[PDB]
Amino acid sequence: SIPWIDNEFAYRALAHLPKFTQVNNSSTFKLRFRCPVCGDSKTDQNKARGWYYGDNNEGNIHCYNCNYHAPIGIYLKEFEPDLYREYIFEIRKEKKKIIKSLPSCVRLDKLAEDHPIIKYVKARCIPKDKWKYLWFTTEWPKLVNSIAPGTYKKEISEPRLVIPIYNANGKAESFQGRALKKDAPQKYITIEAYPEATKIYGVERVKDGDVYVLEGPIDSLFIENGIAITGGQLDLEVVPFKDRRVWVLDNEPRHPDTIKRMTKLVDAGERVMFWDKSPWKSKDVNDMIRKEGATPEQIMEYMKNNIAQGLMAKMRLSKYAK
Amino acid sequence: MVEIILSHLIFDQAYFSKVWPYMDSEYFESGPAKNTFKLIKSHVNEYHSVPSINALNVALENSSFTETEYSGVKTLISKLADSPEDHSWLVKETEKYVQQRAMFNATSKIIEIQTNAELPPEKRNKKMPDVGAIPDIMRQALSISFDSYVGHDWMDDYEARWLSYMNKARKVPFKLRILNKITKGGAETGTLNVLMAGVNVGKSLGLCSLAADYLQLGHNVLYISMEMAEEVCAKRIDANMLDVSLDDIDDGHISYAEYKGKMEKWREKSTLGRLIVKQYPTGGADANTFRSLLNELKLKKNFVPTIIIVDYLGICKSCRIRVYSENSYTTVKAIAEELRALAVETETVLWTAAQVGKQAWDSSDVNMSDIAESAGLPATADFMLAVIETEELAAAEQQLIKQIKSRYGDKNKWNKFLMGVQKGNQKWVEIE
Amino acid sequence: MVEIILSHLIFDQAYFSKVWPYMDSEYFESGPAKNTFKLIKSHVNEYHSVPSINALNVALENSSFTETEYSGVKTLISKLADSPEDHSWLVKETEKYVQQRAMFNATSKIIEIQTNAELPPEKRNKKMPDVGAIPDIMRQALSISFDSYVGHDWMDDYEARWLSYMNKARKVPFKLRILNKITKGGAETGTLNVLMAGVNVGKSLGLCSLAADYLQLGHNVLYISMEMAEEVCAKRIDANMLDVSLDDIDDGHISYAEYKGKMEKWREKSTLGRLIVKQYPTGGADANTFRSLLNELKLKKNFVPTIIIVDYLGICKSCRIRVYSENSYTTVKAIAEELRALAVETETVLWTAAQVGKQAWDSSDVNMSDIAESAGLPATADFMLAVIETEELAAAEQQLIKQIKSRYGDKNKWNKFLMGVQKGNQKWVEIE
Amino acid sequence: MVEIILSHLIFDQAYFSKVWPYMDSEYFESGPAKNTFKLIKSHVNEYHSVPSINALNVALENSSFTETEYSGVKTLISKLADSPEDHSWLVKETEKYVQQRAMFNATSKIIEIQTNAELPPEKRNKKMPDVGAIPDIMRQALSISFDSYVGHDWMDDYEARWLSYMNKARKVPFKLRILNKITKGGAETGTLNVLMAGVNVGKSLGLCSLAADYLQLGHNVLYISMEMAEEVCAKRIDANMLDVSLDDIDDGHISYAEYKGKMEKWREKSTLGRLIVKQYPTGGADANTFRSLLNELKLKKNFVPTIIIVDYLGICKSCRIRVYSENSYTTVKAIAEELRALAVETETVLWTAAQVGKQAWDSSDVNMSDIAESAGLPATADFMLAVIETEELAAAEQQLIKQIKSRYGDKNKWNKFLMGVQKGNQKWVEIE
Amino acid sequence: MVEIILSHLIFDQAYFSKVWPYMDSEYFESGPAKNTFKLIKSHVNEYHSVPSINALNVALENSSFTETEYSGVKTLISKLADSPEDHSWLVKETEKYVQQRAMFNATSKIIEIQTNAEL
Amino acid sequence: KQAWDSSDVNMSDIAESAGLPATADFMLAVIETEELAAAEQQLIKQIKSRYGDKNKWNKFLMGVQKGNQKWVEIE
Amino acid sequence: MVEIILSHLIFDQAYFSKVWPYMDSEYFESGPAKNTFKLIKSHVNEYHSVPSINALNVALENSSFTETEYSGVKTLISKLADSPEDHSWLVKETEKYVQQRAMFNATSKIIEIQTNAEL
DNA sequence: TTTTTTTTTTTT
DNA sequence: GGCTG
Ligand SMILES: Nc1ncnc2c1ncn2[C@@H]1O[C@H](COP(=O)(O)OP(=O)(O)OP(O)(O)=S)[C@@H](O)[C@H]1O
Ligand SMILES: Nc1ncnc2c1ncn2[C@@H]1O[C@H](COP(=O)(O)OP(=O)(O)OP(O)(O)=S)[C@@H](O)[C@H]1O
Ligand SMILES: [Mg+2]
Ligand SMILES: [Mg+2]
Ligand SMILES: [Zn+2]
Repeated sequence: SIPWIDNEFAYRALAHLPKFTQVNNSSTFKLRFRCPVCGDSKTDQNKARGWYYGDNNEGNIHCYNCNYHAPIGIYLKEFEPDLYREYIFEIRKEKKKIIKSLPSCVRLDKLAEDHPIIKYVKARCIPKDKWKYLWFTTEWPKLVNSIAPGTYKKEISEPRLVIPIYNANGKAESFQGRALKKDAPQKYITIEAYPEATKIYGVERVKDGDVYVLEGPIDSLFIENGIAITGGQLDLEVVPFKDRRVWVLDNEPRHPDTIKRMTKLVDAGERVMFWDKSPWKSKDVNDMIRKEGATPEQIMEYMKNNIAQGLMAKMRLSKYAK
Repeated sequence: MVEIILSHLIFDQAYFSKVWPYMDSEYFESGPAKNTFKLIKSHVNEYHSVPSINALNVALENSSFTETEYSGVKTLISKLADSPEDHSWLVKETEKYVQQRAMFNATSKIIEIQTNAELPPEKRNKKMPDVGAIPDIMRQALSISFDSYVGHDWMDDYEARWLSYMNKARKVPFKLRILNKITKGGAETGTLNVLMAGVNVGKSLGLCSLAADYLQLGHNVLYISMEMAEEVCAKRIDANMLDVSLDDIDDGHISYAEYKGKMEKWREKSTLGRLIVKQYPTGGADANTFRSLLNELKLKKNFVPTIIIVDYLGICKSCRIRVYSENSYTTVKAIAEELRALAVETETVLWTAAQVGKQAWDSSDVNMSDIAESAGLPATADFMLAVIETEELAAAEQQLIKQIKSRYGDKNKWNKFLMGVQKGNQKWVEIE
Repeated sequence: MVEIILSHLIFDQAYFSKVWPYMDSEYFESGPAKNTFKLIKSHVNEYHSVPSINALNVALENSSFTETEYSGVKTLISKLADSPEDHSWLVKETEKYVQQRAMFNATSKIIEIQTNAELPPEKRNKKMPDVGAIPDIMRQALSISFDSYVGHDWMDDYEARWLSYMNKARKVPFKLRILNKITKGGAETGTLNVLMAGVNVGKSLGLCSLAADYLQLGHNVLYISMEMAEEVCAKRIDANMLDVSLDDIDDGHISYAEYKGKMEKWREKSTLGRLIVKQYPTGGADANTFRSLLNELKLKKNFVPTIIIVDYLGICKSCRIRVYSENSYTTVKAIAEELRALAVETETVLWTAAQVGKQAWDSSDVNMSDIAESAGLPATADFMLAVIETEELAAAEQQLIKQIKSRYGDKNKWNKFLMGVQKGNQKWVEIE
Repeated sequence: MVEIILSHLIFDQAYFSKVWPYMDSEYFESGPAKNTFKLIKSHVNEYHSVPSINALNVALENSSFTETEYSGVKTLISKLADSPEDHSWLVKETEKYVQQRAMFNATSKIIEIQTNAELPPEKRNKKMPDVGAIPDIMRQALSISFDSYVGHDWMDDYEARWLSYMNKARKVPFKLRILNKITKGGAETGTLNVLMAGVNVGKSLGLCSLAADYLQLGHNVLYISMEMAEEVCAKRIDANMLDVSLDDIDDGHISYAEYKGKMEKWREKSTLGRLIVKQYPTGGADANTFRSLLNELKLKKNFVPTIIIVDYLGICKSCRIRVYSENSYTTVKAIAEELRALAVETETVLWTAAQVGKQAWDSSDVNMSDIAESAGLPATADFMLAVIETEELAAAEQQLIKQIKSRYGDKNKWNKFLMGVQKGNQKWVEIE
Repeated sequence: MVEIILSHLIFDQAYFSKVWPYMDSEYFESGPAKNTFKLIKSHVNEYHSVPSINALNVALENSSFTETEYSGVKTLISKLADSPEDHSWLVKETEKYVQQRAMFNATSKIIEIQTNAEL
Repeated sequence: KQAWDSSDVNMSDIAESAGLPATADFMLAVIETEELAAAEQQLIKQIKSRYGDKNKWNKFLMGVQKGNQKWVEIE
Repeated sequence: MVEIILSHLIFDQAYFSKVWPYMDSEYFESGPAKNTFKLIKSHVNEYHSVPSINALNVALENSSFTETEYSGVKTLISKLADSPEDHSWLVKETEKYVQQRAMFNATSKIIEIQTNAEL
């Protein structure tokens, strides 16, 4: 198919749609908009469940409200035949910033031992030394607007735990804020100094031997050579130590997305971790530590004797499925 | 002028009586117009009357439409009004609009077809017509008109019937008088003639005999052989015309001197045409390839045929359907339609030879329920004959013709007659 | 829809007299519509007549309603429509509305019954029906139909049935006295009637004679031909109607002047019908293609026939069998059933012809046992007339008509009769 | 691929001699490609030869272009090399490119015609054709195949045809005088020959007899077994060649001395060929496997077989159709077509067996209709003989061979002849 | 060593004669290598000859896969180049590679069958 | 069904497929009539004999004993 | 269901008679389950009778492992109870468990063989 | 929509 | 703030 011309035609046709958004990352062409087929959610007028994907082999539209999915050509012919004919004829026609200041931030290692967040991190059972990499803020929106103005409409006083993300050079080019309260718009609000900032945590702290890729940076704290891809799309290329890295996901065997990711990793022949014999059964490492009492050295012992790759990984995954 | 068309469908009766049977949902844009026409058509199908504005507003409320579609339909219904105009400009304007919409739809369909064809196999859409089907679609769109003839109306179409009585179509005579008797003077120009027969019973023998007979009458004959080499067909023709058996030619009984003398004696005769034999691989030729062959024959040899002969219909390519897409019946019917269209376009008598089913083999009588590949061939054909040399006709050096479908005359007059097939000379002689 | 229902209750008579007995207060709403209908019902009860707008407003003024109810009723009364919608659509739509509202009310009632059932027995309403009454309640919701006509009810439709026997509502005369005598007034609508032809008996002569006779009596005739073209069948029709011999047309004895004069003389007569001749290939017309042809003729030609004449039953194709045979019993039985179903569903007299058994061919007498179609045609045919042509009858220009199956009347009343067949004009004349 | 087309136009005479006849400026582009082709066409018109790079550059200097077009043409001309690609792929690819560009141009032309038609008559251009020219425009763009050969002429090529009559290199003798007599010189290369009979009648016996007869004539024979093992069939070939028995081999009546003496005596003969026996599991081979087997045989040993014997076509597996995708009439015919294509590609005589349905397993005669698998096999076949054995025949050890489909010669000259089949020796013996 | 195998399938008639009968599409990769081999196999089935670089580029342009796949195939084709080699080392190495890929596919299918039957 | 209670059974009497005789090395037909049953014998006919010539010794009478489920020869 | 299997090996008798011959130390685990089964098998080999819980504690005391796993083993033998389950279900579930573990071990073994062949 | 095996049934 | 096939 012809992705670029389809993307252009979809852009022309859907420029006028409600909630139209040009959600285009560095490698994908997605358009977010309110689904004209169903008007998206009747209750929520700000929902834009109409999505066009040009990254797909053929730019395809799908609504998450009316569950209407089709190619761009089908929608164009069934809704705008006028430009559809011109498009179908065209078918054969073609034929960096570094964060330097920490306003309203007090590092946990230098924070007072009586601070409530210190007590919470004790409930989180984080190693004391790791506190020299985490700050606490009472003015997270204020701090972000001080560093990146216009981010927050109001600089409300919100206490969060700020983990700066240091590049291999050790330069904080981003930061993730964890809301202390159980209720929040997002558990981990991550803001980067520049769009090309590193999405991998602990890169500056990588040592010799195998490197363990985890989910949460706090989880990586308990682990030597623990790096954390800070959200985003899992891309092998952006990940260093492509020779020696070790994949460690959450212990959620019945969860479908986790096993999908693990299948993706193993099909790339990677070296992954398996929990099919873990004495603890919590979802993640920190949960095993705080609940099952799991201690980090036992965890490392288990993991160094549970890494599998290739056919070994595949067969050990089959059993771990369910 | 969709709004005017809908308004005068709702508010006018003579306009509705004149234009409704020809309107279709595909003639309207996918916005409010198509949905409003859907409501009107559903109401007419359910109650056999033209709906009012209240009926449609009731039908709109009792419909599964989105908010945008509902708003568009309601706005379009509100905008409808009975503008007084003349019932001679409305009909012609509606006809023009319908023709334009049909042409637009045909253009979109062919543009899509071309896009589908260039796709690699195992990804391209199936059941979608190939590139060779493009002109036929464009022939259908131009035929849209608000005038329709369904059957012959007595007392309403009687001038044409009198013309048919008094006038007779031109006929290309045969050389066998029996065929002229059963066809009232021969075969017409734009026709598809088929000589069905069993396997190895004389399909090519009869076609080569016809080719020789037409060549002796001064016609330009094109023999498209899809199964045999050019030299083999030309040797059959030589045996027919030089009165030498195929055994004599193969064994070398005749010398080059006698062969050259006979060929030059035939050349010196003024009442001789030109026969050109073209061989194509099995499944490698279609109607478009035949048209290219005709174009190159006219341009490079100054040759315009009249008696185009295809050795076997079942081997040729569909030209409208992709290979191995539909069943044998549909593909063979499409081939027959394409060949008849080619014959009509080129004004050439087209002769072919299909194969009967296994049941008809060694059967003393055959009928229309014996065609192997497709029973739709008689419908497309204009004259169809059969060969019944089963068990004892071969010993008597004879044959039999059933006359399965004869559009030139009446099949039940000389339905079965005996033909003296001579296989050494590859010819038909008459028993008279 | 409620606005339309109330408006046409106020401003109509037939609609009121048709839908008032099936109209209840609970069918409308719990707001302005219910109050307006209560006013209408109160007025019709106190004064047995449909109220007017002024009377309705006076009643609303002298009524116990709050401010919001007063405003709603006033607005609804001011929003009445006197538009004259078609009666059939109005009745059907109000029936659907009533049925939907009744179903909704019954479902709500059974849900409330179930909810009350799951309550402390000491604490429940006594008036609420028990759970066992649920299946009956829904039945009362399903027993709502403005008009109940399921079949023919003996002792409840005897007055309408008598009007059928006196008015001969089903009979279609023949224009031949003998055929009317043995059919008690002609053939009936929704019937299949066939002619059995023995030796020297064409099947299309009798069919063309019947078609001409029906045409002279004012009936719309649809002649579907299989083995012949439209022009040939219409030429047989012309021979019978214009009194010109069939061979005279081909020879040219009759000139254009006489032909046109006779045709215009026939056109002047107001007792003449329309004849539509449609041709189909042999075996290419099942009794589902005929339905499409009828739909096209009704939509485009406005031609709704009362007589349908198929040239030959054997040549037709069984839609149910799909596979086709030249002379197979299973196909003939299916073809007859399909054609009779078409006749019943179209309320038309359907005519066809078949060949008698070989033994029937040799014997002047033809027995139902002596029929090519055994237990297949004398089972699906209301009338089966047999035609016998021997040497002595042919020398006297006659054919012996024998009655082999007569659903209409007694078969043995007048079984044998001599018919004056003219093979040149394709006509049947009576014999004194 | 315009660069490739231009490079092989300039730098290849064979390519120029087959594509230049069909090439236009509209086919290439609107930019540098069209200008380069225009320069080439101008140079070839002014001087009847293919230009060189230096001459093309000099002409470009002489010709006048704007700056952009001049730069584009210079850049394109710089990019021309010999690059000796395959001729067949090159001509096929340029034909595809020409066809797709012609289709694009035709679609644009008809779109322009439609756009001009909608314009008012005053504004519209008179040069553009009417809409009625849309179909043929799309048809002339579907008849642009690359084919300059028109075919035989029968009067301008009778000398070449007579010379072709003397080319008997296709014939392969049979070593049996009766088979040569009925085939007019034996079987021909690239033909599908079939030997059909019932179960346990001697089909593989006849195949092994033919293999031995061809081996004794010096041919290379490739026997492909589908049921039996390699050593079992080689035992039958040994029984035919050494001429002792089948049971005596297994009963020890032949000592190793006599066995060796005979094999070495046959080795000393210079008239002996090479025989390779290959076995395949049932339903696991076709021409695709056979072509790879042929390539491996040619690479490993100096063995190019002239005769290819397939144990049974039915046991074989079709290339495109899966194991049970479609019914027997299709996949069997597909396998037959693939085998004939393989034979005509390798120019080898292909022999195979066929099964007969149960209706003729105990009959004194077998017809062509008695083919157990698809009836398309007796359509792709060329010399389908038949083996019939009865009790009287088995008493005399004389199988009857009936000529079922004879494409080489007259099927009815010697229709039935007796053979002298010796079952112990697996040999066919002629009867005099 | 997929690049070497493809390069000597293109630029070596002796190598193609022995390895081709056995080469299959499931022995290379799920990305550029499989697509390039599919192009080569289609060309061989259509013309019974080994395609050249120009033929591969032409077939690549007349292909329907996405931008990533197109770029990968283009890079792989541009990297194909004949090298001074010896028939034996190549045939043995190709046999080892084909056997290893066959074993890998077999064990993957075995794992798939085991994890499918346990449903 | 047509071969049941018949004095002779042919190869064409195979029930479920005509391909079974084609894909079978050896087949033997067991035939029993009332006379044969009274003689405690069965006629075995060689229908498809791939190990030898079927014309020779085509039909011989085995001495089936139904009580002992045993075949015995008559030689 | 290793806990159920061990508990019904120690306590149940007919289940022990039917299932013991088809028991191997490779079917259970590489942790506390394997150690417990090894202790039970050693005891049944020494004394041709099923051991008791006190006997298991004595065997743990005299025959010791590294404390890291030894704690896990001693906390593994604290849950084995009588739990009179039905015989047919217990046998069927034990058979399914041992079959699954045998398939897993065979797949791991063939993967290791393939890995060794590559070396 | 045809094609081929096998069976079962029925009609002539 | 993402999430489809
Ligand atoms: N060389 C020949 N010499 C004499 N008679 C021949 C020769 N070739 C064919 N015939 C006869 O001609 C008859 C008809 O052959 P064809 O013309 O090929 O009929 P056909 O229907 O075309 O056969 P097909 O195409 O294989 S179904 C055969 O049955 C033979 O008897
Ligand atoms: N070992 C043998 N000794 C003697 N005669 C044999 C032997 N094997 C077969 N025959 C004879 O060969 C005749 C037919 O041979 P076949 O080749 O088996 O026939 P065919 O079954 O058509 O070929 P197939 O099925 O591909 S093996 C049988 O009727 C036997 O008389
Ligand atoms: Mg032929
Ligand atoms: Mg056999
Ligand atoms: Zn939606």
